[PDB]
Amino acid sequence: TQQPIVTGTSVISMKYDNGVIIAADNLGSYGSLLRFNGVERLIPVGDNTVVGISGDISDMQHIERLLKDLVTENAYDNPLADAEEALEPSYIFEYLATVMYQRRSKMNPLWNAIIVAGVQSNGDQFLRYVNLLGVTYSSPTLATGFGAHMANPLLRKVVDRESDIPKTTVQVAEEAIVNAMRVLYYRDARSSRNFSLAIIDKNTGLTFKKNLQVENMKWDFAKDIKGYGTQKI
Amino acid sequence: DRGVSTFSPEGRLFQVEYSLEAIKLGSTAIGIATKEGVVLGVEKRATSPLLESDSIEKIVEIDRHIGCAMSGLTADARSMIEHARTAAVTHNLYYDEDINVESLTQSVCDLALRFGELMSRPFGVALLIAGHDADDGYQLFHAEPSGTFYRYNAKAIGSGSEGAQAELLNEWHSSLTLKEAELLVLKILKQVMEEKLDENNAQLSCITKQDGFKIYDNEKTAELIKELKEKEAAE
Amino acid sequence: MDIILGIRVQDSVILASSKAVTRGISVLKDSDDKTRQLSPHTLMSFAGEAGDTVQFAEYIQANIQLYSIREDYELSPQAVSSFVRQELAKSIRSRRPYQVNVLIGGYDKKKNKPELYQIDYLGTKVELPYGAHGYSGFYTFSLLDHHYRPDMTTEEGLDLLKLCVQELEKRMPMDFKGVIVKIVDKDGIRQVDDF
Amino acid sequence: GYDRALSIFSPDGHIFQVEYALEAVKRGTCAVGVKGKNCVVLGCERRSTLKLQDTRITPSKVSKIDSHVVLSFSGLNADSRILIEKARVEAQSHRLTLEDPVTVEYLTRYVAGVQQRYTQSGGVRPFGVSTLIAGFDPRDDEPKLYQTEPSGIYSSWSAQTIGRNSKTVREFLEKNYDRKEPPATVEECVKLTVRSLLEVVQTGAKNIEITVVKPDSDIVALSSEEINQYVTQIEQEKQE
Amino acid sequence: QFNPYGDNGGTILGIAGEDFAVLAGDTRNITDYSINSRYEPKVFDCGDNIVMSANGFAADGDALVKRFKNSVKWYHFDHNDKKLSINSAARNIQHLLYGKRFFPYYVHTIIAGLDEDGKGAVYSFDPVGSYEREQCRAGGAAASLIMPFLDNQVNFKNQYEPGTNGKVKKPLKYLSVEEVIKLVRDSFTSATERHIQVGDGLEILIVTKDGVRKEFYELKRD
Amino acid sequence: TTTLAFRFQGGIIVAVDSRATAGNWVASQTVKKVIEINPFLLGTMAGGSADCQFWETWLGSQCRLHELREKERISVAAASKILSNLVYQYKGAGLSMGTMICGYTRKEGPTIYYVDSDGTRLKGDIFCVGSGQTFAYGVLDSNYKWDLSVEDALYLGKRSILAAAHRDAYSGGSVNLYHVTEDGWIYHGNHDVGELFWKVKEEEGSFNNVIG
Amino acid sequence: GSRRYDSRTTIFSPEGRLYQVEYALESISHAGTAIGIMASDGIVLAAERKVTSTLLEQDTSTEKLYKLNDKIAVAVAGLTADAEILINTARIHAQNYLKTYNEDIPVEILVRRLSDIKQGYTQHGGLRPFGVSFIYAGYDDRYGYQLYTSNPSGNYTGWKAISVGANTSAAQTLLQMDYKDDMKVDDAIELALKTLSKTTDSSALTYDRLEFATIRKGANDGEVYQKIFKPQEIKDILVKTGIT
Amino acid sequence: NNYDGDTVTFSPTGRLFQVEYALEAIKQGSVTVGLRSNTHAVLVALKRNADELSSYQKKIIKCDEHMGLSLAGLAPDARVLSNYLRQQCNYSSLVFNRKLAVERAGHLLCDKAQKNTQSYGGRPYGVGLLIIGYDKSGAHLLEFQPSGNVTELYGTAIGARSQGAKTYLERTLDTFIKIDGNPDELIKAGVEAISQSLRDESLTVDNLSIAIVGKDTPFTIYDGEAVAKYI
Ligand SMILES: *[C@@](C)(CO)[C@](*)(O)[C@H](CC(C)C)NC(=O)[C@H](Cc1ccccc1)NC(=O)[C@H](CC(C)C)NC(=O)[C@H](CCc1ccccc1)NC(=O)CN1CCOCC1
Ligand SMILES: [Mg+2]
Repeated sequence: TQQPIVTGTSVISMKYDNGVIIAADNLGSYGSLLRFNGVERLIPVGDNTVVGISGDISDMQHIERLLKDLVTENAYDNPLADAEEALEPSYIFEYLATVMYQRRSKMNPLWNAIIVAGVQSNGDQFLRYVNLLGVTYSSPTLATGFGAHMANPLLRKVVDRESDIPKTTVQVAEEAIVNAMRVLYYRDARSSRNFSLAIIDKNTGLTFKKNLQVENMKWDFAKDIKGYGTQKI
Repeated sequence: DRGVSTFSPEGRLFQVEYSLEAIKLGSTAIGIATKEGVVLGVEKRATSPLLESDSIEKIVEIDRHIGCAMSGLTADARSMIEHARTAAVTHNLYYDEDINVESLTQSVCDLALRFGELMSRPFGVALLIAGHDADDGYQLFHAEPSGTFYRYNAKAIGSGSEGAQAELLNEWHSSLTLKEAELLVLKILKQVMEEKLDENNAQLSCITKQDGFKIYDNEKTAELIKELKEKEAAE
Repeated sequence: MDIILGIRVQDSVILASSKAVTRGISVLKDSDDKTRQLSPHTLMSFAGEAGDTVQFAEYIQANIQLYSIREDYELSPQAVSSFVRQELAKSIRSRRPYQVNVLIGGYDKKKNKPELYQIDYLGTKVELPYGAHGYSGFYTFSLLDHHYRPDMTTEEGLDLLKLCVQELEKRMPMDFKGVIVKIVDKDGIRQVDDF
Repeated sequence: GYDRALSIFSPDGHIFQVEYALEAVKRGTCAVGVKGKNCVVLGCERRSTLKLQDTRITPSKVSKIDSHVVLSFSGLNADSRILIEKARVEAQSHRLTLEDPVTVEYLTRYVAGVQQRYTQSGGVRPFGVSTLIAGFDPRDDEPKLYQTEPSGIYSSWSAQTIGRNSKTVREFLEKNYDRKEPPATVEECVKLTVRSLLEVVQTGAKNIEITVVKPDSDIVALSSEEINQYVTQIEQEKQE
Repeated sequence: QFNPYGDNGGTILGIAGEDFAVLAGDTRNITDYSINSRYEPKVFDCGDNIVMSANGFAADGDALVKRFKNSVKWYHFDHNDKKLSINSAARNIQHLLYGKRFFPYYVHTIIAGLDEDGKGAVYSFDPVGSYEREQCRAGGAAASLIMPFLDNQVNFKNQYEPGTNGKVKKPLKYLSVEEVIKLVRDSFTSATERHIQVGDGLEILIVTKDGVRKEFYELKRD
Repeated sequence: TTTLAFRFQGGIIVAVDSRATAGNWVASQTVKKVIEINPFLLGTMAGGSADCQFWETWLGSQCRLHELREKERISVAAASKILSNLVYQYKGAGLSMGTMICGYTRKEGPTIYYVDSDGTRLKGDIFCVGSGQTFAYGVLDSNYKWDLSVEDALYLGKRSILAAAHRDAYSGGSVNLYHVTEDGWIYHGNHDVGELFWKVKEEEGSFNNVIG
Repeated sequence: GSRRYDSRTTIFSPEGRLYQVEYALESISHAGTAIGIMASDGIVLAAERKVTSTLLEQDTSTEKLYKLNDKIAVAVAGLTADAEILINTARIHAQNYLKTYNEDIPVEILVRRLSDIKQGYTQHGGLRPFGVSFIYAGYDDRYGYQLYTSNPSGNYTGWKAISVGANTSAAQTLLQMDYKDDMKVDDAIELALKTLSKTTDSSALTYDRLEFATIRKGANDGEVYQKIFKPQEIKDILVKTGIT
Repeated sequence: NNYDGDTVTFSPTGRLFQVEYALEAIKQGSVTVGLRSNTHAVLVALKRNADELSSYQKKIIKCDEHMGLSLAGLAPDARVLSNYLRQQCNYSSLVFNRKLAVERAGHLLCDKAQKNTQSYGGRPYGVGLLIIGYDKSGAHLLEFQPSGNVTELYGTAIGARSQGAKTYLERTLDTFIKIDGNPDELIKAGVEAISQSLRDESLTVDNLSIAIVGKDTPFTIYDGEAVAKYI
């Protein structure tokens, strides 16, 4: 039995024709206090997978260490560690899913919501979710926390079903993700303006973008709003 | 001295090979498999005439569809039978079905090599496991203390085994009736036994799909002994 | 379970135990014998939590019978009571304690004296001329304080016991379906069939 | 824990520790069991190199396992106590779970199983004891007599003997016991038992113990004078 | 305080015919008032012509299916590639569930297939392992909506022969695979209308002696 | 649930309903509440369905092991005590079982044992167990005599379950009848309350509270 | 491994004897003789100290005779250190019984349990047996006065008069000669001393080489008293019987 | 001589005699052959009987859908080791959703056998194994020895008279390695290979045992009338 202390908010993601995109802000909240601002919540595993984590940050750092160790262990006595026997996104996910469910079953969970995004060896897009309860699911778009309530509706307008994936380019997909991050900054009280974004493409590979900022914000209309009903000045 | 789980220079486990010698000293047990059933017969061999022979229990039920005969240090067989019965009933509890004869035998043979420095020595008893299931039909298995088991059409174990086995080689064919098999066990037992064969010093049993595993009465066996003597005199 | 009584007189110990077994709003049985013979001259009645009672009684019975076979000798009522007390005294600090109260009636053959011991589930032992467990005592103790004499006969003790059962049948809320009465004396244990 | 495999096979296929345990039984004082038409009698030898003994308190050779079953033995005395204790505990445990006393066959099977376990367990030696177990099943009047030995094998006997010079008394019983007509009464059964011990014992004074078991938990041990009367009667018929 | 259980919604349905059996389930996965996935299958081919679904808390559901699939694998290894009969599977699943009697799998389990006489079979389980063979069973969030409809249309309950004064019951008969799929589709469209956790898609698994076939149909996405 | 079993001149009658509930949701109308342990032993089930089903099948495995080991069919007393000792080990853990072990043996004769999940074990001639036990008692007790015929005893058992099925909301479905003799148990059919109630009402003239 | 150095203490010889038990008995046969004699009104325990030195403190010494409880005592023959391990166990066992049943432990029950401990060391554990033989002298209300002996095998027997340790063969013959059943304590005292005096390996039996104890009902009315004799009391009883 | 009492003792020349005696048990075992191309991997095994009344001891065991082995020596030890492999393959599937690499399978068997050669009380395994499999890097063939030594090969053979088949495969190397997309021909080559180890006995219908795994072929075993094609 736990309670989360230092926490990270939404992680959002979606599939597009040639790969997957995933994003998360760089904030480590301490309750209502916006304590830490240099926190990276997207963790790449190899050159074909990115694990996005929300929830407790101490538990996130533990999971970082596990993935780091997984890469080391896979390299042992493995001549094809950088080729056919490299770590796939599906292997990394199933490992985490196993751990998450085992920890909930011992009544001592890792207080997290996790999205594993990547591309398989055969080119197939991989995107799957897992949380503290060991619950797993997959969808063209996936999001955690407030992202589930606000990002998913926006991302589903681009990719509503499977057949919409080939019709969606990386330009269109990234635009939707960046827009969703802006909306979350408007509306989530535990979000920050600074965020990271990662693209895993079957052709161009892994592209990791740091120190992005929410921009093109609409605030001007605020000057016209006066009082809460009857006030005129 | 020397380790219990030591290999000889020829590549055999000393203790397993020595336990095989103990089994050769044991009383004879014979099994024959047919398409109408499997017959199991044993030599009781009472050490003294005051001993009540009906208390000598060398043929044993494992389940309704599986029976067992033994030879060697028969006291060692008690925990093997206990395990076999539990394995059979447990499988019925987990799967609502009868357990395959081969799977039962394999479970018993897993105990065999669980000795060393687990129990202190191998078993000094060999088992003949007979039964029926829907998949492979009527079956006979010879389970050794080496952990190995062979399926047999017919098999003899104990002191008169090599002589009885040679006789079974000639007599067995694929069209034997159950009655023919019963007489054949009695015939071969009478040959290798020291004392003269009768209903009190020898015991028969069988397993059929319809009636399951049955140990024969001394009255029923006595008639089969009389039927056997008459047929040999008739030519 | 509910009503168990005990009276020690001049030459015997008399135990009375209710026959009812109730669960919920149903009397499941009206002929239940809430007692076990521990040895030829020692009898134990019991009352308390369902299941625990019989499980405890039979466990004690097995241990005393084991002792008897081992030593070819009968333990004194005092010795048996001390053994029972210790078992309950262990139990009360266990993960799940036995919730069982007992009376032990015995005839000591070496002393030629009847003996009655009252032991509760905590392991609280007392030797008494008369005893009861549960709500029964709230009626019977005051009654026996008045009518009991130490030199009474077995017949006088049974009449004294009838007086207790009558009072309980008048003032107790629950129907306990009468009692089974047993006598312990120099000749052993016997049951009164017409009570 | 001490793990050594003490009981092991030899090249010829023998377990010497089990066989040497039989030698301990052969050294022990003679014990005999004879079952009649309505009873079983257990006879036991007591060696007379021990005078100044206190027979009140000295452990008796025949032990009650329950009110309806008895156990005598030959071999190491200290070893026998361990088997008797375990048997007595199992007897009470059976009554507790099955709500019925043990059969003589069941009790024997248990004691034999304990003996067998000590032949293939690490760190232990076999029991240097063979037992004769006798009694009557609950609500049954058919007499029961069983024998066990260190290896763990057990079997039923019309009459049997164990211990030193047991081969001599077994020889006697083999010609004097008729299967078609067992000792019809208690007196006949005790006499045949005493006769058989008189082939081996020495004097019929304080050397022979006799215990008679009858149906429905009816077990009694004979005194010196009672046994001495059988000894006196047998010798007078012998001079012929 | 940490709560180890959750509710992932959805509903499942099993019907048995003469020489076939279907096991249907919606593809929607939810938590509270949010949709997690519009297509997340929860009806699985487990081998040996056995289909299985464990609806309720998805983490426990996946764990169970995973363990049973593994149980089938080891049954082959230990018993000479013998086919695991539907009745034997059912008993095995009881022990899987009851093994966690004091920390249960929070699921309604249904399996379907053919019995050893070739006839259609459906078994249903409670969370702790009690089971029963039936012609008909609905499980999950909308079980209470669908089940009474099945009683009426599959087992002809409360239906009497016209003109017989309510004396002669409508006789029981097996339904064709065409008729059964009609009932499944109508059951799920009705459930989708009136239950918020049910919708998006319907996936049916049909089991005959020839193998396991699949059929998919769209459901309302609101 | 409603289950009963009573002893009489001609052996033992055992009768049960077939309903299973989860709160007010009627989950099944076709549950088998009698477990056939061997040709001479029966077990009834009331309370938690998984608990009863699991442990009474387990009981059957223990009884089979007894007759393999002892070459003799287990006594009703010993069979009931295996179950009662088992549930006593789990006392406090939350098992929910009200069972009746019914059967015939030579040494005992016809015997019934009540066994429940708080460890109570009682020998007796009549028992009713379950949420509708009181309704069954009312009819059974008021019509019970030792000298009932096999035909009348079967009907009284059937009629007592029907009484409870009618009044108790958590009992119903159908009636399963069993008769236990010296030769073993005999099944006397599944009787749907749907048809049985009206058939009994018409023929017997009872159930006048209901609109005919 | 370590198999190489294992003596195998708990095995049978080809003749069916326990090597270590037999060799432990051989050890005990060199220990100072101890005698127990049971009379109708009490029990005597007499024991010879092992070759004494003149600078040994005699009065504050205990080697042979030990108290188990108020009603039971033991005479020791063998390794003293081994005996004390067993004595403390026996003392504890007696108190466990008293705590459980509120009655003093019957003599045989105490003897059986101590003997069962010895038996265990001969059947399992791979340890050497205890090189000790006890003479138990005690009283209870069932059998009254009782004498027992136990040895490394764990076998125990009851006696009217018995000796352990050195020269038991000669000692037992002398006891068997002069013992009779109607004997009193004061007569048994004289027999015990006379027997040691003849079987001793020393030149002459003196007070400083002896330990002596009685268990009488010689207290006031129906109760038992244990008397462990002081040096001066042994000196007097030796003069009173005319040995010195 | 004095240094063969247990596995924990080295000889003066640095030999482990108990391990060598375990190796001797393999030489007494019936012959079994392993070979592979780029697409498929094949096991062929000569089964042995007690007599004409007995069955023929099964030599081949399935470990997963993509992996299995053949045995030579103590059969119960093969059952222990195969069971361990089954669990390890299964652990890889449940935890990582990953088919166990045939190379890792070999590393795991090596380490399990080794522990039994360095501790008091235990004994070495008395069996040799030929593991075939098809994984993400194509077809594989491994040879396990109970000393711990595991070796990857194109082809090999173990058991009595295994030198005949091992020589043949050494000659045929260039031919059979290029038998791609043709199962029956790769088996024919394996059947002809094991034939070089036969003396007085020939391959009959209940004597021969074949197993195959490959690109579009799960690990399957052929016995009885299913191998009559290859005689
Ligand atoms: C009469 C009919 C009612 O008392 C009988 O007593 C029968 C006995 C027969 C069936 C053997 N008893 C029941 O029907 C019994 C009543 C009951 C319920 C819960 C606890 C104790 C007693 N019902 C059950 O056991 C049902 C049977 C199912 C519906 C086939 N099972 C449940 O209610 C299960 C398991 C309950 C449980 C017990 C112990 C630990 C965990 C769970 N519960 C659910 O399925 C929960 N729920 C059902 C509704 O859908 C959402 C999930
Ligand atoms: Mg909606």
